[PDB]
Amino acid sequence: GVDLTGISKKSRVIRHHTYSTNPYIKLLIKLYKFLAKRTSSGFNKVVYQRLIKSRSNRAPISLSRIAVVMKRKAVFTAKSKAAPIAVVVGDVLDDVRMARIPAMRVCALRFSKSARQSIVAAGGECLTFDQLAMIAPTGKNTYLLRGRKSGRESVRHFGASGVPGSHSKPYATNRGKETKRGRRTGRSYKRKAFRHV
Amino acid sequence: PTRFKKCRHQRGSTFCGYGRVGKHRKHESGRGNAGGMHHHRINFDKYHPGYFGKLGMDHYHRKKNPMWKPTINLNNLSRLIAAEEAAKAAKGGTLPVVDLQSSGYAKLLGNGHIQVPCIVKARYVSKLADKKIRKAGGAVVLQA
Amino acid sequence: AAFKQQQTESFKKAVVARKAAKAALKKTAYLRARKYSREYRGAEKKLVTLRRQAASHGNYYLEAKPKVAVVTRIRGIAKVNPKQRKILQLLRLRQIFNTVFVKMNKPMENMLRAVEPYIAYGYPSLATVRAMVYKRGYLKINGQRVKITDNQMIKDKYNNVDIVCAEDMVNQIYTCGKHFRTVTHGMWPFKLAPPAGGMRQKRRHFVEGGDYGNRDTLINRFLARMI
Amino acid sequence: VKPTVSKAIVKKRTKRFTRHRYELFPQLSSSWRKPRGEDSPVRRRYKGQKAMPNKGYGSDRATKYITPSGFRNFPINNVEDLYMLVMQNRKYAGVISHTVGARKRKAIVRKAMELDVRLANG
Amino acid sequence: PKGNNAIPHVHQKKHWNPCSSQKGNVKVFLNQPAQKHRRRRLRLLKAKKVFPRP
Amino acid sequence: SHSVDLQWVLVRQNSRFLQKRGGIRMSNDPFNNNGNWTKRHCGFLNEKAAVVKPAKGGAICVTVKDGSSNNKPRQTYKKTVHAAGVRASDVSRAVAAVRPDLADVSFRRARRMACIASRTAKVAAARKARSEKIKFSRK
Amino acid sequence: SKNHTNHNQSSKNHRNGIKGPVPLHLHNSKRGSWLPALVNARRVRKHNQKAALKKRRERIAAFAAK
RNA sequence: UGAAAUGAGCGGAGUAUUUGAGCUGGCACGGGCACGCACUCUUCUCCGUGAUGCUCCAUGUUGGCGAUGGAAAUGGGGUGCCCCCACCCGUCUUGAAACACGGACCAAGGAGUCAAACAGACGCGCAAGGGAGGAGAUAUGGCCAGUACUUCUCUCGUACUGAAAGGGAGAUGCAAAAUGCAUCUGUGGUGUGCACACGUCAAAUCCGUUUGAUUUGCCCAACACC
RNA sequence: UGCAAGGCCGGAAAGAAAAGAAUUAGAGGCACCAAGUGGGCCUUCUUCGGUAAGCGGAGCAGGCGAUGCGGAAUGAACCGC
RNA sequence: UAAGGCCAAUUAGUGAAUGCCCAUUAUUCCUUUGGUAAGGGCGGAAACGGAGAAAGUGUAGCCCUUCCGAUGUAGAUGUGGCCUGGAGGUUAGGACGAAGCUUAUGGCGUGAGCCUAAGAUGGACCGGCCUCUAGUGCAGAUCUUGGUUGGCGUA
Ligand SMILES: [K+]
Ligand SMILES: [Mg+2]
Ligand SMILES: [Mg+2]
Ligand SMILES: [Mg+2]
Ligand SMILES: [Mg+2]
Ligand SMILES: [Mg+2]
Ligand SMILES: [Mg+2]
Ligand SMILES: [Mg+2]
Ligand SMILES: [Mg+2]
Ligand SMILES: [Mg+2]
Ligand SMILES: [Mg+2]
Ligand SMILES: [Mg+2]
Ligand SMILES: [Mg+2]
Ligand SMILES: [Mg+2]
Ligand SMILES: [Mg+2]
Ligand SMILES: [Mg+2]
Ligand SMILES: [Mg+2]
Ligand code: NA
Ligand code: NA
Repeated sequence: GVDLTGISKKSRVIRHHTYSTNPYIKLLIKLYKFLAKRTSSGFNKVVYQRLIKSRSNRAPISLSRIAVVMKRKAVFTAKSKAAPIAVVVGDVLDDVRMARIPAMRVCALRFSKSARQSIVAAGGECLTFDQLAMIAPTGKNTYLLRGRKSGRESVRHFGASGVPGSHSKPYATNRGKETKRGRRTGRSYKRKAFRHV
Repeated sequence: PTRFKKCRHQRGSTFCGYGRVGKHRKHESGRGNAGGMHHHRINFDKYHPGYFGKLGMDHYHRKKNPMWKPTINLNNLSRLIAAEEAAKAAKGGTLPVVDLQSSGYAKLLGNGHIQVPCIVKARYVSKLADKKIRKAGGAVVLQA
Repeated sequence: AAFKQQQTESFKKAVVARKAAKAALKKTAYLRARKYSREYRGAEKKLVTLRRQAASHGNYYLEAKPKVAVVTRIRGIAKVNPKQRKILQLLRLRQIFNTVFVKMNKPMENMLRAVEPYIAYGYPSLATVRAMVYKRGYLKINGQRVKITDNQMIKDKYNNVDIVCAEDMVNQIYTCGKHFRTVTHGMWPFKLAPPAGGMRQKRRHFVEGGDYGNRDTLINRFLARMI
Repeated sequence: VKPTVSKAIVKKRTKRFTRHRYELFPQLSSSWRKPRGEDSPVRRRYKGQKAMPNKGYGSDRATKYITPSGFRNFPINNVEDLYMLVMQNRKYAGVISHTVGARKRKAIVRKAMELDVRLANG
Repeated sequence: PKGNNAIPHVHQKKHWNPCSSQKGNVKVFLNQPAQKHRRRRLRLLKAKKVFPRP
Repeated sequence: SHSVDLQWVLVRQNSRFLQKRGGIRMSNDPFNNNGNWTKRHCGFLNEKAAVVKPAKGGAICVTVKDGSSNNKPRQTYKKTVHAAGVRASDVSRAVAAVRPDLADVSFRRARRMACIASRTAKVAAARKARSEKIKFSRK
Repeated sequence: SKNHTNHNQSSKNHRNGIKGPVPLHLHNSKRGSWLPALVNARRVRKHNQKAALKKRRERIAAFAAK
């Protein structure tokens, strides 16, 4: 035999195929698997990898965030070049906290109705990945973006709330119930707010 | 659906995943939330701090209707103005009028930067919200 | 049809380029092999003369200490302590009758001393190195274990102007040259057969009439029956 | 029609895998069941016991599912099914379903003779 | 083993389930569409009776 | 609007034309030259298609859908009835005029149909010879 | 009835290895340090942030110029 | 068994080529050179067949048996025999072949379910909003206990914090007011950090481009310190 | 104009020589959800109690339990694997 | 004049590395299966030995080539994995004989099982495929109910 102690611990868990039932998602996966295999661009490979992820791992993005990052990229651009196309593998939602935006071209899997209205009324354009593959088949002059995951209630609940240094929320339906011994100094003790490392 | 459950996969395995040594017995820990101070103390203290004890004053006959008081922020006011008036609005001119108690709000808070100036009618307002909206060119009118 | 025609046109030029490259590699390998053979013969003759000159006046000639060792594993995988297990893994000896070449310097010697009951080792000869490379030599290519069948794959694996052929690999291993680690790390560990004719005693040191430990230059007779 | 020739069939094992100790109790079928008893000699793989099936007994893929005549079986129920086999008639042979009656079997046999489609039980 | 779960308060400790020894204390809505149909039918009949009063 | 790719994704696993018996997947489609259940050979859902058929008196027919009447079932398929003396190369040329990727299978199918017609003639002669026997009922 | 031993414990501890310590440059908080030095360092950091904002504005203006 | 035979081995061309051994003319080696480094004997040499073939299968010689049958042959099935191998199943247990418990035979029956609260992972719709429930209205007066339509309400969320009376979150610049002032296309800063853009380097390439590394800009997600 | 701390602008860089002067079947880090188990036993080298024990209690490692196969006629744990 | 005990050999002062036998180990060859797998082909070249050629997690695997691993109690997970009663669809069968039953009836599958043959059996219903659903798989519980049985032509 061969001494291979603990070699199964080096294998990694990765997804090869989609669990989605959407035929249009399947068509997009077919196109971008072809492109990622037959082209050298890194854009196509990243896009193909992201199309296979689960819904929870494709977080939605905000129109205001798109505008802010595009402006920060634009202030250092030669002003003789066109602005890049914003590309998000996910959903784009509208933001009522920001009224005035510039005109941009955004490619996405799905748009909110109000977000599509805002982009078009600002003079911009909404795009599908099938049009993007015709316009920029290697991903030249693009800005690939991701949405935010921290901030979710499920993430804010992770871990034990009773150990020192932790600020996770407990699972409780009655907000006034767990507010006593263990959380106040006047009771037996209080869970410490800070711990080094 | 029954055909997807784990029992179907366990037909033929005599123990059904509960072991030979320690078995699947009736109530090996007590029933319900028993033992919270004796033999489940670690679980209770690590995952639910604050569970045991008393705190604060009592209030015998609570009515929620007299305490009703929803709030809305300054940078969310465009949710209450129709899109035709919002573009026409301009500081120093004619402004849309928003009635909060008819849209289901009682207090106006002052978080963020206001986007469309307007006249707001509210039962309550915070001092920073009042200052900010006056500087932006609107006003607050108290109502009941 | 233009796509097919252009593809065929490029294929023709590719074929002629491949043939020209093969023809060039053959001449380079020839010249290098001749150079190495002359070098070895000259070295041996010079050593013989030095010994004669010392003996004529009654002095002594000190041999250079060996630089390369060949190590094979002679025990199976059972009841091994954690420290020995770690050292054998780091030496790439994970299976009985696996063999490797190592540098014979201080850190390596102190590593080898700690696993003496598991190994047999010694100082190889040029014939042994040649036989191991030509008959039992495999390369790590793309993660796979691939048998050596021409100089072009050696050149492609190493991408170095000093390692282009099997004789280059042999020279680096035998003389402990500047690319010893590159050449040896590039190869799969050697997997040998049991020695025809048998062993003497697995459990005793070679000095006690057994098999394990350092048997010096006599490792070549041992390995000639395993390769 | 002659079938397309292939490599020689090998058949790693020809005996069946039968249940442990089924010859002693008439109510036990011979179909395979995995022994899970703690002291079972079959499960513990003693030298003189019955073998258990596993992945190493699998058939060569180039000759899997091929019958002794060299064809692969395809089940058919009526005359019209014979038209699926007319193009691949060097690969597949038809098997008439058991419950098809004699009246319809006559027509199936006549048509297959006309079309040169091999029937395994015709 | 219990892990990190909410502390349960499911309140089902009286004899509510009907079985061989208990009558139970249960209420189902399986007659809901029939009662809807019946109420509408009665309303139309009553309108015809009191015609032309609203 | 709805393309062949989407239609194939919709029907690949379940269709009235898919005969899956005893582990084998075949096709009932009358516009299929091969009997294989692949996208290329599904004539009922491809935009253009062509199929080789027999006719009465040892003749070869080619039926063609050309992609202009795909919303009218009674005009979708047109014919190229031809006499008995038709070369397999000619049938292949006619089919390749519509779809280049079916030329080889159309060629083989035409040859196979010719052989079938010959064999049917021979066996009919043999049967009508054997039937010199008394019978008790007719028609 | 009350047995104690350490027999299998090192073997258990080495299956997923003894993990190395976190590098010195991460999680380098100053909370609990000697107070006066902390108070001075805070003022220096505030001035540094102001300087960073000014430098970015100057860079943007220079790029706009050329 | 040559359906692309890559051969020092199959083919074409000549007779020479260059491997060693003896013997030959600056530095090294030792206190002269046994012959290290540089410039006659002994062997065969040079050249050649890409895949308009992506995959699978189809190709020698000599006998025996088989000329349509109660045939020959190969495989499968049954029963006996010989040589070798081989403790009784399930279970509790550190340990069962046990002098440890259950075990005469067969048929049919026989054990993780339904409901309710919460959570994580995965599928689907919409999104700063999502969704009812109860009920009504009219297609509608076996089909029809279904399907189609609906307000204004309710609920979860967009804001938290205090025992409570209560209070309630943008940025930059000037400035220092215990409700200061001015602008509003905008990441509060710092370190690490996809893709894209701008240059460089190394390797291979009918050789126009790939495969890696790296500088600078902006850095998405995310983590760390403020 | 010294010292302490945080930053900005520049330089250098056998990217770690020579002296026995490492090696790797050497991809680092970070989460979420959950099972079984919580009666052990044998051996090597140390040992404490006990007159001693196929006895009780411990330290380090390897095993059986959860495992056959080849040897020691036979043997859970010995030798080889 | 060991087939004992200590030492030492390998065909023997001849002149040159291995006397012989036996593993689920080692080397190598063939086949299966699974990967943190690695490459290539897939615009029908033309003409007319044979056929095929699917942009693809999983199949009778789209097709080739290559490399490495494979035992396991308690336990986890996967499976175009097997089987049973009923529902929505689709496609078929049956008095020229459905279900059920019988077997030295073979064939297929690593296996759960599936399919054909014969009945010198039966006499009216029922098979495949995609979805949906559950009172859905037995060798043992001093298990339940029915029927048999050795002891026994015995006491
Ligand atoms: K079989
Ligand atoms: Mg198990
Ligand atoms: Mg338990
Ligand atoms: Mg216990
Ligand atoms: Mg009190
Ligand atoms: Mg021996
Ligand atoms: Mg030992
Ligand atoms: Mg636990
Ligand atoms: Mg009763
Ligand atoms: Mg037992
Ligand atoms: Mg909240
Ligand atoms: Mg146990
Ligand atoms: Mg063992
Ligand atoms: Mg494989
Ligand atoms: Mg296994
Ligand atoms: Mg049941
Ligand atoms: Mg039974
Ligand atoms: Na948030
Ligand atoms: Na039922």
